[PDB]
Formats: sequence, structure tokens, C-alpha cells
Amino acid sequence: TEQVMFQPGHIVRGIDFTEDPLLQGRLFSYLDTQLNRNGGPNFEQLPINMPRVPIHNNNRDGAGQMFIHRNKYPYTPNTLNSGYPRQANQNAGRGFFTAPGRTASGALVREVSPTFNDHWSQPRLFFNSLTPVEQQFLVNAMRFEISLVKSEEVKKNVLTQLNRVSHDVAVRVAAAIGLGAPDADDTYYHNNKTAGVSIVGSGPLPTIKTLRVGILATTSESSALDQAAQLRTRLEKDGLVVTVVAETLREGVDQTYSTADATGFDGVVVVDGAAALFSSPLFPTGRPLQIFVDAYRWGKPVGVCGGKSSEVLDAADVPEDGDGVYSEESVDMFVEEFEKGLATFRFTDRFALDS
Amino acid sequence: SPLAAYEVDDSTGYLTSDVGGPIQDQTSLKAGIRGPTLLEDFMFRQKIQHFDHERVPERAVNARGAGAHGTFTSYADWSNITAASFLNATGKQTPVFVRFSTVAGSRGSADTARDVHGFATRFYTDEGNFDIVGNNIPVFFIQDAIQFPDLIHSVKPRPDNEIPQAATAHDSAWDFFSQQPSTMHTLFWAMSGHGIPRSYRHMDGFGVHTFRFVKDDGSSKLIKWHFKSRQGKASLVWEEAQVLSGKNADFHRQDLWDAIESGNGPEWDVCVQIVDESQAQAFGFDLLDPTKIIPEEYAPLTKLGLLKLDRNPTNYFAETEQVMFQPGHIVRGIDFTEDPLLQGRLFSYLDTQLNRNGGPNFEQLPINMPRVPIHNNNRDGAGQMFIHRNKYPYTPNTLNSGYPRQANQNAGRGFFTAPGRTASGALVREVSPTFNDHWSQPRLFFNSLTPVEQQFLVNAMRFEISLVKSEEVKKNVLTQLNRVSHDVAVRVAAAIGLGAPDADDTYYHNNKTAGVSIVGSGPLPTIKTLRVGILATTSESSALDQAAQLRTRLEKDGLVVTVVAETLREGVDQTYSTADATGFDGVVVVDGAAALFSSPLFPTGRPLQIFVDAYRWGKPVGVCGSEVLDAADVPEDGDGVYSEESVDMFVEEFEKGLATFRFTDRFALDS
Amino acid sequence: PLAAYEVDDSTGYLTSDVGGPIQDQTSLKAGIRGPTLLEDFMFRQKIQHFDHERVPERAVNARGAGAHGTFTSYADWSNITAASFLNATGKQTPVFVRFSTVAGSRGSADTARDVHGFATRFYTDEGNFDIVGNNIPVFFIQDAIQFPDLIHSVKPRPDNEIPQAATAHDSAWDFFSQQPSTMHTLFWAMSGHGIPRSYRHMDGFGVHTFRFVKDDGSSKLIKWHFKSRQGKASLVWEEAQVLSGKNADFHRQDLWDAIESGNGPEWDVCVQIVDESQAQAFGFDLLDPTKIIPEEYAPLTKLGLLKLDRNPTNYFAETEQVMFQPGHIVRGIDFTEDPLLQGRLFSYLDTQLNRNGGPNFEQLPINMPRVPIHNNNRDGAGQMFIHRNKYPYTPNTLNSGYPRQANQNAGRGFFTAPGRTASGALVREVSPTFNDHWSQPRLFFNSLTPVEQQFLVNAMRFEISLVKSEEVKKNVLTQLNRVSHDVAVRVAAAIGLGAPDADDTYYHNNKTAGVSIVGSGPLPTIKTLRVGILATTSESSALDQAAQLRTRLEKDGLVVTVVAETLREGVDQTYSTADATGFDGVVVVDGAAALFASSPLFPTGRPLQIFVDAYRWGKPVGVCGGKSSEVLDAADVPEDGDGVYSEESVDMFVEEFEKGLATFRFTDRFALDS
Ligand code: HEM
Ligand code: HEM
Ligand SMILES: [Ca+2]
Ligand SMILES: [Ca+2]
Ligand SMILES: [Ca+2]
Ligand SMILES: [Ca+2]
Ligand SMILES: [Ca+2]
Ligand SMILES: [Ca+2]
Ligand SMILES: [Ca+2]
Ligand SMILES: [Ca+2]
Repeated sequence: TEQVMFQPGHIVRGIDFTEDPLLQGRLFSYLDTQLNRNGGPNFEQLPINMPRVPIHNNNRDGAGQMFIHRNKYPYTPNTLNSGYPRQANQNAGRGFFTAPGRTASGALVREVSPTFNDHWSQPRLFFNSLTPVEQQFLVNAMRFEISLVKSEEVKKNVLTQLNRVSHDVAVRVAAAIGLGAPDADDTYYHNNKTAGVSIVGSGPLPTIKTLRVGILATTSESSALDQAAQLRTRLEKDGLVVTVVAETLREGVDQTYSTADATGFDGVVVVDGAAALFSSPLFPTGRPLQIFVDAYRWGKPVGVCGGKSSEVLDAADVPEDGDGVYSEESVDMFVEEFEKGLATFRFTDRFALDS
Repeated sequence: SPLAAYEVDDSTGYLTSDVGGPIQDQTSLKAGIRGPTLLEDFMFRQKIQHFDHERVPERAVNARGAGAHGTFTSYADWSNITAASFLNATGKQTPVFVRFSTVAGSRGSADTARDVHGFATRFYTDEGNFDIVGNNIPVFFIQDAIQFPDLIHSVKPRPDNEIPQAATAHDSAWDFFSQQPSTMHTLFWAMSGHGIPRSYRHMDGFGVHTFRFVKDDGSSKLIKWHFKSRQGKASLVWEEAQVLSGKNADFHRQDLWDAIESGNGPEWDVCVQIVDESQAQAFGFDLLDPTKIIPEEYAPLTKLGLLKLDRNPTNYFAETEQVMFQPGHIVRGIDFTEDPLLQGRLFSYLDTQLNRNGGPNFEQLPINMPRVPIHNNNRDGAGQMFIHRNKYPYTPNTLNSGYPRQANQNAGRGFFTAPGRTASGALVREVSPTFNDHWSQPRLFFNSLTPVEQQFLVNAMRFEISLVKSEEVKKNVLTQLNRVSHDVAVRVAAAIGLGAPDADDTYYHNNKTAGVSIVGSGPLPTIKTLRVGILATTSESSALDQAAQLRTRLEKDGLVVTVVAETLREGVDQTYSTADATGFDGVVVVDGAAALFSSPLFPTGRPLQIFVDAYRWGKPVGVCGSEVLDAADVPEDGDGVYSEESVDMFVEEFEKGLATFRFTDRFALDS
Repeated sequence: PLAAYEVDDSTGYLTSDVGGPIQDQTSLKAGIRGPTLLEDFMFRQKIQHFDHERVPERAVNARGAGAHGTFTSYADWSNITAASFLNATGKQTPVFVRFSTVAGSRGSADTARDVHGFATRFYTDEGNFDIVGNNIPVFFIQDAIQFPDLIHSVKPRPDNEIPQAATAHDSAWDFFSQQPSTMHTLFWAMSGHGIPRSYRHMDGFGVHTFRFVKDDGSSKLIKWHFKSRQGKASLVWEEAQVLSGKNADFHRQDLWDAIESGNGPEWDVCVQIVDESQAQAFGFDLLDPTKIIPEEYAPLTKLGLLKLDRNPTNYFAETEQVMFQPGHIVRGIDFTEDPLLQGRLFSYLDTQLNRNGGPNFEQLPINMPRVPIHNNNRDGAGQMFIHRNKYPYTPNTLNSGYPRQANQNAGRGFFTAPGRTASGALVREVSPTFNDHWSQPRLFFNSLTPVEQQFLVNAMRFEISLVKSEEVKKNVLTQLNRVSHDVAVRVAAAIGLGAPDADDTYYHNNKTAGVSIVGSGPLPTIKTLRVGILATTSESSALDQAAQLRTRLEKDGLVVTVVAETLREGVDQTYSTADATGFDGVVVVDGAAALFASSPLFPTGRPLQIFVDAYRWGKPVGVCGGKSSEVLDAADVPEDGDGVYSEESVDMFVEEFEKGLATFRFTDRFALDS
């Protein structure tokens, strides 16, 4: 992984470049930068970089040269090696070839094409295509980052650009930084949308295999660990990755409260045998409840399994009838409902919106 | 062998990039037929990038050299003196690679420079690579490794103008020699024919330092490595070496390559002198001192095995340029000594390879790989070619069950420091007083040379010191030479118009030692590979007939025959224009060519000058079939001068001449 | 010039690189006969440095030597170029020049037969401008992508790395005969241009067509030609072979010495200037680097004087580390679509990463400009600057918009010639206008003198006789025959093959000025030329003669070496170390006549050999004193021979001998094919 050295210059017959000036310059950079990383010119000889076909060429020597070349006439044209290696091109040897319809005309220029000049319509197209909560998250990311910019001039300049994409984005972002948004400039504003760029709108996940479920239990009650073992079995059958959390390790418990965190899970379940936990030298004060509260605040499916739920849900300020909040005595029923929540993945009705 | 797996065949196939994409490489991609070249041309950039990065730093010293592969075969089970696995059974064979080199010249300098020579041998043993990084001279200029940059800066070109190339013939070098008297012994060797060997095959190999042989019972003895050439000892003469440096900079590397290609691969008996630890100061000097030899009179040679070089490299850069030797490549059964020159060497080779290779994985290059499994916790680094399966590369571990396991005197045939070794005293930057005699052994060496040999060494010093501009340095040089031999001081002083200092007899003596003279080592044991130039003419069908008759005879006796004439044709190898006496070990003029001794086809007098140069330089010379000998002012009665009508008779005599190799009576001596 | 970076060690105690005083002569050991200690930091820092002294040699032109100097413009050249270094009569700009061979490694001999580099850096007030040229105006190949093919073929065979610094081997001649574009440069290399007498006696060429661009955007096509003020001179090959052995450092020493004596070499920096409309008007393509513009079609314009007058202080730091680039270009100059030039632009910037081992090679003193640098290049190994601007990106407001963009209209920016265009398919195709590989080789050959043509035939005979492959030799004769049937026949005769039937397609009888060495006439100056005076310590009068000649010769700027059996006052060299290749002219004092008729002090026949060699190689030779027959007879040299002198009078001898030094070579001494 550290030594793999990719290049857009690693192209094959059947593919060609375009005159995208970003692409064009990349072709130089990767070949050159590999000299930096590898410290010499024979980086294509590292195992991870080698091809899976024979190499025939007249490249020689260089630091770290791993081949012993038999051909002692590595120049073209030659007779002393019978004209080998032979040239490959469109008509012989399945050579790479530049698309033959490609042309260039005009002055040799350091000029930008005016066709590149619309920097704002597509940002607006992308924004228009996000759902309302998704638009809010984007506004909030901008509010977070721009509020950390110290220069008032830079912040003003940022609002000027954002406003060219969307007046509303500029207004909402300005609100957090205590500046005024400039007046609407409608040149590039439009209402068009495009498919397949939204995450929130992309629907439930097609598979929940690998998703992580944290089961918060206790060693204080044999009943709680029995619940967690049963839940584990039912969940693991479906390819979910189960972590049972308790105060200390023992058979069946994967993780102590001290090392556990809501970020370790895609869904969190409390077994009702553990309701009492919701201070100790074994974990920070309030840790078990905070794992549940965090998972809820971050949109994850959360639930209590066993039939007794009000104690836990009330301590966590989590409404029993919320979307993505589960309570069932039946392990089977609990898991069936919970797995729907995992595919839904995030319950976005837990996030405030600008009005 | 690591090398077979990495050989790449390009005898068939379409050209590809390094990542296997078929491409072309003859025309740049352009915006129109007369247009500018495009940055998107990856074919151009990958090819030019590789070319732009072909070169690597030359070796800090010994940059000019050539290598070959071969085999070492043990003569015995040497258990009784060493635990070394490669020496543990009669007939046991180990692959070797050897590089020979000069020392001061950069990588494109002439082979026939006057210099110390490197003789570095890698034994790819079944218990690790073992390197003996030796020289063709048994003693070194300096007594402490820390002085190496001083010696080498003084011998290498002056740093303002990088003049002169591959030569000690300048002020700085002789300033160093005259200020650092330890240099005298190696200097005498370099100023002898040992500085200009006839080939790599006609020189011996020496480890220089005292090492230890260590037995499995922990006992040790002190040893000197001496590789004894089976081809004999032979030198050029200095004027021939100078001409050679211009006419064939590649002379030694060509000589070696050709010998191998012809099934005449060079051999050495790999030998040691072996003495007890108690004898470290028993011979009148300290065996930790790398400026001293053990005279053979005090310790004879034990023949351990045969070294044969019999395969050339496939790719010079990948094998010869990239081989990276280290005296730190040691194996169980061998140890170091407290020789301060050897001690510091240990650090230098490991570090300098980072410079050449540009990263730390230089032992992964095929030529540097061992021939046994590697088990260690070395990881990562630029150019990492392995994919290590062990994800717990730390010791001690339980998560990899304790592997790799520690090897030591009692486990896993580990290396171990000789257990009888000790250290005692202050931590000092002081030179042992036992190292202080810088002059007796140079005198021993000089005494041991034949009179003409002593003349040649004197003439070498006369040549070089006359090129020293500084009057003060010249005087200092005579001061030191005079401590070795008053006569050497006198004779050298005469050439530079200075007076020698009065005799200082402190270190004078009349002792001699066997095995250091070239001139005295007798005729060569074989003449195979030696070169005969037959000077002929296209004028006379009879000249060509004569030449071809000589050729049949001489080639059956293993000699390399070159028939020279005005122009090439069937049976003629070389034109006069490209021919030179330095190309030959013997010269024969065929009777029919007597006329040649002006043409637009070669320089005026070239045919005669080849014959005259060969005679002046001491070679066997002859005419097969009066006038030629008169023209060349060569006496018909001369030793190593042949004059016969009978081809068989001529061949028989001439071949004795080739064994004698040099007729030293052609050289004037001081009286 | 680089004074700020000099370090003086003429006084003081030894220190580490961090200024701690230390010693460096004995290792630290556990006891006086003990093992060396790892804690010996004095040892490790010294030896680490030594271990890492070397850097990769240049991929080509590894063997070379450099000096500092000054360029002076002759005029304000505004009317043809915006280049600031050319914008005022008398304007001076510091330069550094490196001269080189091409194929040999470091340590190979100066006097190998080869193309030679002539790379000039102008440290201009608008940036460093490099002209990375050669001593031959045309190059072997027509596309940069072919460079590794040419260089692999010329460099040593890669199994044994043989032969050093030579085209005289199969691969080279295989490549030349398979790639006929090579013929022009090949003919130049086989002429005296392949073995120049010194770096000072050769010219410099940019090779490619470039553009001169005016501030108004208009452009003209130019060829750069640095015309030597020392004259043109070559060695003969046999002499060159001996020199390679006797003095591998010959050209570097010659240059070093000329500068130290106050005879720094000079060139007129010239251009041929033509209109863009003339790119195809001369019967060949100006984009084609295998073609010269005959001077009859476009005369040379003298732009200014280049003079080298200061040697480096440290060869490694200055000469070894200087890193030229044709991409070091300045406002007022631009490139052309020459496909050889085009790819070179990439190569030099990349290859310096190899040599320097890091990206900040422009910060080495020798590579620095003499004007402020303002850019947003940052970090990288070996970063020597401490940049204050903490906003190194454009566009910025946080650094007020600095550095500002420079272009045609502001800040005196470089700009591409605005009339330049491209048109057509993106192609890996050679222009048919490049296809004539033979007419110019023929024009060149036709322009040489008869003995010069013989020398070139003989170079080819020498090299091609060493090619082992019969098929390569036959292919070589096929290509040479397309240039000249007579050349093919004459070369063929040495290798015992038949030349193919005449093919007259590209034969012609046209000639061009300024390409012949032999025809360029006597040297305009004899200052620095070397005279060896052969004497004897056996006769006090021979020493007196040598001394009187010394005075007379040295007065005229000649470098005089007196040779005798042994050194003493007034004798510079012994016979043992003397050689005819060390001299441009040889004089025997008649008091020394007896040595020309055995000694432990030099090789048998040495004194006579020096005289005979000098004669055979065409040099002026003579005897001073009145008694010349003994020496001249022994040397088989005729008294009435041109370039052979015999006078009693020291004054008269020197006047005649000096005319001979300017003639330089007496060509009547060389046999010609019938
Ligand atoms: C007994 C005295 C010594 C002998 C016989 C010796 C022998 C050699 C030989 C034969 C080589 C070339 C190996 C090859 O062919 O690649 C070499 C290289 C080298 N030597 Fe030593 N040497 C000696 C002393 C030293 C000392 C004292 C130092 C430094 C403290 C030293 C540092 C080097 C370095 C830096 C190289 C280049 C190695 C490489 O690039 O792989 N030498 N020496
Ligand atoms: C018109 C033809 C050319 C001329 C006159 C030319 C001239 C030179 C000169 C004079 C040097 C040595 C500069 C110095 O003294 O440091 C040099 C080095 C070099 N050249 Fe060129 N060259 C030409 C074509 C090329 C081409 C086609 C390539 C590759 C595409 C190339 C790649 C190099 C490289 C890699 C070096 C070593 C540069 C360095 O290490 O700094 N040359 N050339
Ligand atoms: Ca193509
Ligand atoms: Ca010096
Ligand atoms: Ca000898
Ligand atoms: Ca063991
Ligand atoms: Ca070859
Ligand atoms: Ca000439
Ligand atoms: Ca590096
Ligand atoms: Ca521009």
C-alpha cells in the first residue's frame, strides 16, 4: 500500500487522453514525483508496480536496477539484435496509439478558454439536488469552517462567491458569522436538479452486512448478559458485527465502557437488564448513557430490548415513538424492526433546520 | 542463482513500457507534422526519464574495475583450523564473484595507470556471503582508517582543477608520502612493477590485514590471506603502460574478458599464513600493523583451495557496477583483529553503499543477494523488494512464537566474536609505539628485487618526483627515501638535480625475503592467452602464406595471434593503422614483408615502430623466413631475438621467449 | 564572483561541521592496541563525509572543464531582441562555461575522438540564460526520443563496458548505418573537429534554430555561432592517441594554463538571423538539427565578446555541480519546433534531480541567479531559503496578491513568440522535409582540403577496420556511398570489402565557407603555444643556447619547456617525462647533437623520438646553432623541408620558427590516396 505508485500515464491501447488542461499536466507529475518517493528510477520494478506480462524495452541501469538484461544492443534501429524489440503501433504489435482523429489548431497560448467561465451554475445544480436536511448539513459545514476564518475580508469575499451560487446559502452562512450577505445576484441562479448526487435521497442501503451494532449490557445482572448473548446470535445471523459492552470483560463481552463510544456503532441497543446504568472507577461518569444519547443525537437507530424501555428512553430524553427508536420484548421482533432502521441508516428528523 | 531468475530476454517481442504496454519509441508526439512536442507523450517521458537517471555515483575509491564469476573449491576439510562452512569438506564448491580495480582513477580512467589494485572476492557461502576485499599489494599506506580521506585526497586530482587523473605523479601525493612515513612500504610496492601489472590474472591477491581463524571450540589463530596466481607474476614496463593508457584504456578488462571467453579462465591458490595469537609481536613487528608483511621465512603458506574465474557477466552495470563488497560480510569461523585500519573499514563500506545505491536495500540487488534464506526484522526502506509475512518483526515476541531465533556460538551456527579476545587500558587516541618502524620493511622489499627491478623502481620515482613542482616537497621526499636506502636517495636525487642527505643507517639492513620479486619469479608457468603480433604484407602472397603457417602452430599452443597488414583481408586481423606494440607480448616479422621496414593507409614508419617498440620494451621479437634487424638496430645475437627459416624451430624458440616474457638485459643500469 | 560562499582554511584549528574543535588523525580505541569505539564521532563524521563525496556523473558529457568570464555586448540589439543582456553597447554579464567530450566517463581522456560540448551560462540581470551547445553545428539525430539509442550505441557495449570514450566499435557503426540522419555529424566527428587542439581552438554552436523576439512580439529565426579568436586547430589522430595516454588532462590543463597566464580565451558571439518566412527557403527545413545554414545564404552578425579569464576555486563545487538547461531562457528568446530541441527541454530539468539528489539544485552557488527570486516554490530536500511569505499560493489576498504575474505586458515576463501556431493531427510522424540525410554531409566533405579529406577517410578507415561484423561494415559502406562514391571506395580499400556501385542521387559539387580547419589559414595568434627546447647537461654551451632561446621565445608569449637528462636551474623537464605531444614545435640546440646519434635516466632513443614524432605529426621543428646535419640526418628530416628550420642566429631562427607555429601544421608530410 505505501509503495504502490499510480499514474494516469499508465494507459492501454483502447483508451486516450483529452485536452482537459488539468489532466494534461497530471501526466507529467506522477512520473516525476515517483522519483521523490522511491529515490531512484526503477520504481516500476517494485513487486506491487510490476506488470503481469513480459517487458521488452531498452531502459537500462539506474539505481536499484533489479534486472539482468541479456540484450547487449539496447538501441533502435539495430541489426546486432535483429531489430528487436520491434516497434508497436496501431497496425502492429497492438501498440498504444493516440486517437487518430485528434487535432490541434491555433496560436500557442497561455490563455483560458472562455467556455470554462461559468463557475456557479453547476454548484447551484448540485445544491438544488440535495434534500432539505442535506442542504442544512452543507450550510452547517460552511458555518463551521468559515466561522474559524480570522480575516473579515476573506469572510466577506467568501460570501460574495457563495452568493453567486445561491443567495439563500450566502444569507444562512452569513447569519453564523455576524456579517451581512450581499444582495442577490441572479446571473447563475436556476432551479434545475440532477439525479444521483444526493446521499440522503439515495434511499435505504442495499445491504446491512458489516454494519456495527453495540449492545450495552452489565455484569451486575446475569439476565443482561443472557439478553445480550441472545441478541448477538440473532444479529450475527444476518452478518452484522456485534459488540457487547459492559463494565469489565468476560466471556461474551467484547469491550468495556471505558473504551466504548457511539462512533463505534451504526446502531445502539440497550438490554433492559442493564437499565440501572442509564459513577465507577471503571469508566468516566455517565459513559453508558452518553453512548446512547450520542447515537440518538447522530441519527442512528437506537433501542431497548426486553420489554422494559421507559427508564432508559426517559433518562436519554429519547421519545418512545420516535422514528428509528425501537422497543420490544421479542428479540426476533426487535431485530426485524432494528434491521430496517440500519438500512434507513440515518433518521434525519432529529436535526434542526433554518426557518 | 538469484541472477538466473532476474535475467531478462529481449531477443524477440514488441517494445513495451515498463508496465507491459506495447509502445513505440522512435518519434515524439507533436501538434502537427512540424509542430511542438506534447506533454502527454508518456512514451517519450518514461524513456528519457530512465536515460536521465541511468548513472549512479562511482565508488569513492576503486571506481575503475572489472568483474567475473567463478567457483572456489576447498582442498580439504579445514575444521582443524576454522569453523568456516565453505572450507569444511574436500571438494566443497562455492560460487564467487571477483572485481579487480585501480584505486585513484575515476570510472573512465585507464587500466594501466600506475596504482595500487583492488582484488575483491565474494564467496556466496552456504552460511552467508563472505567477502575478502583485498589488494594486489600485501601492505597499505596508512596505519589508521581515520587517515583514509587524507591519503585519498592527496593522491586524487588537485581539487581546484581536478588535475592530474589517475596518478600519484603530483605534488600533493608526494607531500603526503613524505610527511606520513608509514606510506613508504606501499609506495615501494607501487613504484615497482606491482604498480603496473601485465594483467589482473598476473597479480596476486592479499587481505592485507591480519584476521582470525576461529574453531568451533572457540580457539583462534592469526591469519594472512594470500591468493597465489597460477598464471605467474608479470608487469608492464612504464613506457609501455603510458602508451597503453592511450591506445587501450580497457586493456586489463579486455584481457580478463577474453581469457574467460576462450576457456582460459584465471586461477589462484587461495592460501593463508597461520600463526598463534602468542606470535602477534614475535616477528620483530606488530601483526596489527597493516604496513608489515610476515616474511615467508617465518610462516609458510597453507593452500586452502582453488579460485577459478570462468564466466563473464551478462550486464556490466547490474553485476559489476552494482556489486557492493564489505569486510563486514564475515562468516562463522572468521574474526577481525584490532588492526586500526581494518577496524574503521568496517564502518565505511556499509555507509558508502547508501551513497551508491541511493537507499538501504542494496543487499536485495541480485548480485548482492545470498544463496541461503534470509530471516530478520529489517523492514521497509526505499526500494523494498520483499513482502514480509511476519507481522511481528520484533524480538522478544510471543506473537511470532519467538522467531527468528537468536544465533550465537551455541545456536543456529551463529557468528561469534573470538572468545579469547580482550581489551584493557585507557580509552585513547594514541598510536601504539609498536607501529613506529616505517622503514625496515620497505628496505627488505627493495633488497629482495633483482638489480634491473631495483632500477625500474628507481626510474619510477625519478619519473614521478621530477613532476613535483615544490622544491621543499622534493627535499622532504629524499629525506624519507634516504631512511629506507641511501642508494635509492642518491640515484633518485640525481634525476632532479638535488643532493641526497647523508646516509642515516638506523633502519638499513641487508635482509631479503622470498616471493615479492616479479623479475625473480622465473619464467611464466603457462603462455596460453599471450599475444603474438605477426607483421605481414598484402604485397606478397608468400608473406601471407608464412603468417598463416605460424598462426596454425601458435593457436594450437593457446596463443592469441594477430596478423597485421596494410589492409584487411582473409587471414589478416588488424591494419597497421590500428596496430601498436602494446597490443602484443611478442612480435614476428615474416620475411616477405621486409620492404615495409610511406602509405596513406598508416602513419609514416608504423611497421618498423611496432617492432622497435616491442624490442625496447623487452619482448621476444623475431623475423621468420638481416635487413629487418638492421633497420630496427636490433642485434641478431640478442637474448630474446629470433631469426630462423624453419617455422617449427622458430615457434619452439619463440615460445621459450614468451615464457621468459621480458628480456631485462635491454635496460640501462646506474653505475 | 562566488566570493560570499568561499571558505578559508589557511589558518585555524580543525573543527567538526558544527564548529567543535577536534582532531582527525587517530581513532579512539579501548586501549592502545585495542578495537575502535562506536562513540568515536570524530571518526564517523569524517569518514561519512568521505563515503558520500561522489555524485552521479552527467549522463553525457561527463568529462569536462569550466571557467568564469564576462560577456560584453557590442550594441543595443533591441531592434531584433528584447534580451536584456544584449540591450546596450558595452553592457557586461558574468558567464561560466563548461567544455566537454560526450561519450567518455569521468577520468576518460580529453583527446578521445568525439563531439564536444560548449555550454555557456550568462548570469543576466533578467535571469540566467544558458546556451548549451557543441563544437559541431549539427547533431546526429532528428528527434530527442532517439537520444538513448544514439548514446547507448556509442557508449561501451553493456556486457563488458568496452570500449571507453570511442565510437570505434560495432554498435556505434551499426546505429550510424541504420540511422542515416547521423551522416552529417559523423563526417564532422571524423574530421579534425573530432580531435580539436584545445577548447580554445574550437567554435561553439547552439545547433538548433532558436527565435529572437522583440518587445513588439515580432520574431526572427537564429543560429548561435561562437567564433574562436584563437583560430581553428586540430590534433592529428596518432598524436591524439599518444596524448590520451601521456596526458588525459590535456584540454583542461591547456585552458587552466591559458587563463592563469593572462591569455584567457575569447569568442565573438554571433548569430545568423533569418525571417520566419525562410524556414524552408534554403532547400532544407530550419527545424532540422542535422542541417547548417550555409554562410553564403545568411552571414554571421557579431553580437558581443565572450572572454574566459578566471579559473574555479573548487572544481567540484563549481565545475562538477554546474547544471545547465536549454530551459534557462530569458525574455527576448524563444524555442522552435525542432523535435530534438523540444525533448531536450524535458531532459535537463529531470536529470538534475539524479545528480543533485534533491530538487533545490538551483540554490547551489554556481547555479544561483544574480537577481532576487520571487516565487512560491517551497520545501524539498536541501532547502536553503527561509521564506517569509506564509501565503505561497496565487491567487491570494493574504499576501496582497504578490508575487505578481509577469507576462508580455507587465513585469518584463518571458512570453512565447505570439506569432507561433500549431496545426494538424496529433502525430508521431517525421516530416518529409527532414528526409535528405546525404547532401549536407557531401557539402561538408567538398569544403575540406585534399589532405583534410584524407584525414577524414583515414579516421573512417581506422574506426571501421575495428568493427567485427561484416554485415555492419557493408551497411556502413552503403551509407557512405550515398554521400560520396570516392569516400566509400577509399574507406573500403582499408577493410578489404568492395564499395557498392555509385548512387548519384545526392552527389553534388557545392562548397561552403568556414567549415575547414586546414583551410582557415595560419593562426591569428601564437601566444600560449608550446615550444620544447631539447638540450643536454653534458655541454654547458647547450644549456646557454637553450637559455638564450627561452628569453627570445618567452618574449612573444610562447610557453617554453627546456628538456634535459636531469633537472637543474633552467631545465623544466627530464627526457623521461617529455613527449612530442607536449609541444606545438620542437627545437634541438646544436650543442646537444650527440644525444640524437642509451642511459638509465630515460628510454633508449627518447630524445630523437621526440624530434621524429614532432616532425611526423606535422609540427614546426628545427635545430638552432648552425650545426644541424647530425640531428636532421638521424631524424630522417630533410633540411629544405617546409616547417624545418636551421639557423645559427637565435633571432633569425625564432622569426622563422614563429611563422611555422602560426602555420601550425605542415600538411605536405602526409601521404594521399592517388
Ligand atoms: C587494507 C586497506 C584496504 C584495502 C585492501 C581496501 C580494498 C578496497 C577494494 C578492493 C575496493 C573496491 C571493491 C570493489 O571492487 O567494489 C574498495 C572500496 C572502498 N574502500 Fe577500501 N580498502 C582498504 C582501506 C579502506 C579504508 C581505510 C577505508 C575508509 C576508512 C576504505 C573505504 C572504501 C570505500 C568507501 C570504498 C568504495 C566501496 C563501495 O562503493 O562499495 N578502504 N577498497
Ligand atoms: C543539439 C543537440 C544537443 C547538444 C548541443 C547538447 C549539448 C550538451 C552539453 C554541452 C552538455 C553538458 C553540459 C555541461 O557541461 O554540464 C549536455 C548534457 C546533457 N544532455 Fe544534451 N545536448 C544535445 C542533445 C540532447 C538530447 C536530445 C538529450 C535528451 C533528450 C540530452 C540530454 C542531456 C543530459 C541528460 C545531459 C547531462 C546534463 C546534466 O547532468 O546536467 N542532450 N548536452
Ligand atoms: Ca500514435
Ligand atoms: Ca597536486
Ligand atoms: Ca618489473
Ligand atoms: Ca551452533
Ligand atoms: Ca560494440
Ligand atoms: Ca585536421
Ligand atoms: Ca537520493
Ligand atoms: Ca506566453
